[PDB]
Amino acid sequence: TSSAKGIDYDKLIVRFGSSKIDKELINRIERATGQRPHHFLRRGIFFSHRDMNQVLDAYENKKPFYLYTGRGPSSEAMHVGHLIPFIFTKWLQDVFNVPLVIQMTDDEKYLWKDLTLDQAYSYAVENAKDIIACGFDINKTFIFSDLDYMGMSSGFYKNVVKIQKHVTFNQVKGIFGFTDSDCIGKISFPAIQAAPSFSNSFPQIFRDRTDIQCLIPCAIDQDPYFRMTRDVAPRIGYPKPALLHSTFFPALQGAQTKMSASDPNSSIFLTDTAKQIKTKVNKHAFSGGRDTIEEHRQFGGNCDVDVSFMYLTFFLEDDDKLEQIRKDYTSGAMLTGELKKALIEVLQPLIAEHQARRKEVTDEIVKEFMTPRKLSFDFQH
Amino acid sequence: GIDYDKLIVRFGSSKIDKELINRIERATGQRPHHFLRRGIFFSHRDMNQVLDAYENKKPFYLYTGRGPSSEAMHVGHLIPFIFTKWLQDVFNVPLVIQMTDDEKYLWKDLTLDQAYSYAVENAKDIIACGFDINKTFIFSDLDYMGMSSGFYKNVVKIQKHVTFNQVKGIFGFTDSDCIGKISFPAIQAAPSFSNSFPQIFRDRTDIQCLIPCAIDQDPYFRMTRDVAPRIGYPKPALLHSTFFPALQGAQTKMSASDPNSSIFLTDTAKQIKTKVNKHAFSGGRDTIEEHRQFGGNCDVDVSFMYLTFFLEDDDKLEQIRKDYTSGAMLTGELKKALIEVLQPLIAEHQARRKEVTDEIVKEFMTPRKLSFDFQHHHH
Ligand SMILES: N[C@@H](Cc1c[nH]c2ccccc12)C(=O)O
Ligand SMILES: N[C@@H](Cc1c[nH]c2ccccc12)C(=O)O
Repeated sequence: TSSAKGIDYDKLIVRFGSSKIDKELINRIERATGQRPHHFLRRGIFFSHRDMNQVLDAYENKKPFYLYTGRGPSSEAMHVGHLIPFIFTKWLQDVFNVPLVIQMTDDEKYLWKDLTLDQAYSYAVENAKDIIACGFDINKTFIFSDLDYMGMSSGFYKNVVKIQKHVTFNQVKGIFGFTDSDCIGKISFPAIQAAPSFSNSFPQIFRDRTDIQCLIPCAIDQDPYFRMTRDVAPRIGYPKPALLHSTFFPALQGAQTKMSASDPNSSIFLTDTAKQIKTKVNKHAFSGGRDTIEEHRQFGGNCDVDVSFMYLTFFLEDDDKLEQIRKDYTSGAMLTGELKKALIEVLQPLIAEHQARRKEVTDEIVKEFMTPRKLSFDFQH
Repeated sequence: GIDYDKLIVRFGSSKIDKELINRIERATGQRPHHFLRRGIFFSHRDMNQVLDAYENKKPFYLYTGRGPSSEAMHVGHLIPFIFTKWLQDVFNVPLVIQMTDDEKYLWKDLTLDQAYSYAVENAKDIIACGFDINKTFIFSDLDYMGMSSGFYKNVVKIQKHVTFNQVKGIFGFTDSDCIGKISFPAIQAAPSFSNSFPQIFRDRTDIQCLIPCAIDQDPYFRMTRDVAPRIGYPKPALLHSTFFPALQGAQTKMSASDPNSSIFLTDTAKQIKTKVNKHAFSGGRDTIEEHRQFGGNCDVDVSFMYLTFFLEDDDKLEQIRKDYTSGAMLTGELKKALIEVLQPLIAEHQARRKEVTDEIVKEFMTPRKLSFDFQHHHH
């Protein structure tokens, strides 16, 4: 919350009622897939879950399940922090090889921000290109805009209504903190976000089928929506969706805040130039190192609060190379200046690569991803 | 019953006077409908705008709806539809009829399927009133919301401009109601704007809307009129109807959940006769002597009120009003008259409802272009 080393996610798990992703669960995931678990799991980035056990049972018993995650398109400007969940979702889809549903809440943002319907919709379609740039299989993923899809689904709105009937205003005032002063749109929005947790909201993909297990990978701050969804699921004859939580991507200023596009000073946008990335890291990445280089060589740095090192934790694939850096920074063998330099050498190509991928997705490609249709996945209807 | 003059002032609407009725006559070339001549449709909002438009040859459309609470519809439910069908013929305009299955699902102990099915059934009776299938689109919220490129978009726009406080004070909602109810008002509001029916008005957003309804639906539209400007749409005009009397009296409340509360559209010749005689509150005197001397009271006699809604011939209605008030006519003879009017009415409606085939209902509920052409150009 205010700790320089970030939030206490063990306390968070507790006051959230979720369960920790332990060694046991990570080994099971490895066993079930025969693949080495993604570094987000190995390193505690995706630290919490809800019913991942069930998802695994289903997967091992050849039962089907699908992925569902989303994005609030509040702007054309996305940052590196926004990529975490998507990066992991793309891994989950390749590893388990299941269909994916990605909700673009353009209506949410229209409701909450000073935006035009076309703006909101435009940001959804633009952000979709960035999501497509993460590598999702065009034949296994449906990226939809709430504004468009609501009007071209024989089952989506039906579920929204079912959910709306089972969630009182008091409940959402408690869960999300709404007040008598908010517009009725905001008050009923949670149902829109919950609805995609149920397979029959996507007839063109699951056609009336209502049992497919849903797995929702998302940043921990989205949990309240699905904590609510899980309570209503049984009440309306549907299965509870499973969750896989991720920690907040640290703001440049320090781990006590998540990177927020609101404050561009804390973000590294996917549209920043190599130069801008370098100067943002060098000038703004909070350092766990010592004040003078002499003191650094003598006492060493503190990785637990160093933002530059935390970023490496998310983007440096190689486990061994990261460890050297950790040890060398801690022993003072590596100066924060060199740590910084190392991070910049990881992000510049990360972001430049992403821009290259994004430039590749043409109007025709986006349109297809956003067209409801069968996802070359056969279900025992 | 209720003093509708004090209602007009409270609600801040306008009384339908003779000028307005004469104007409607001139604009339509028809004799104004008896509901109009007899004050059944007594209040309005902007009806003059609608007339200015029609006179200047601009277009306008009709919007009304039905809450499918049950498969059981009674004579009082037809009032706004009988009138609306008249307005459609007389002005010759496209009509949109909203079946709020979602509202009933939210408010009642029903399943989505039931609410929906009730909407389809009720739609049969609505079609039985004789609406032109080339000029009217009847839709289920549950279905249309899911296949319209403009309906949901308008709901969201409306939802952004109405706070919980607002609907709390208007509909009396509480922190305890479900979130579906808190936002439903926006759904009843949406069809007030033409671009909610892109298929029928070719994406026009400036088409004048006329909403004929029972005075108790006004709140939904006072709200709608309030937001219309805030989202660049013209506000809808209204024509209010009085409450239909409950058999037990113009004081008590009626319901589809009370077979003797009114005369249901499925009743037999015998049941109609039985109901009127046994349950129609009488404005007659306690004894025949008092009746002959001081006469009956038509202002509290439910049977007479009924005749006011269904007896077409003005002169005969007056002869009965006169004879009952003079005591010349006993309440038993009055009852007799009402029954001769109601039996053929329900009988005929039941006959036309049987002519409503599943494909007819489907065509009516199928979003499509109606037999009207609207142009919209922009480069
Ligand atoms: N509401 C989230 C986006 C979202 C919608 N559905 C989701 C499911 C999983 C994760 C995120 C989402 C936001 O504002 O960012
Ligand atoms: N809500 C009204 C039905 C309705 C919906 N839209 C309307 C428009 C005009 C008049 C009535 C309606 C009811 O419960 O009966």
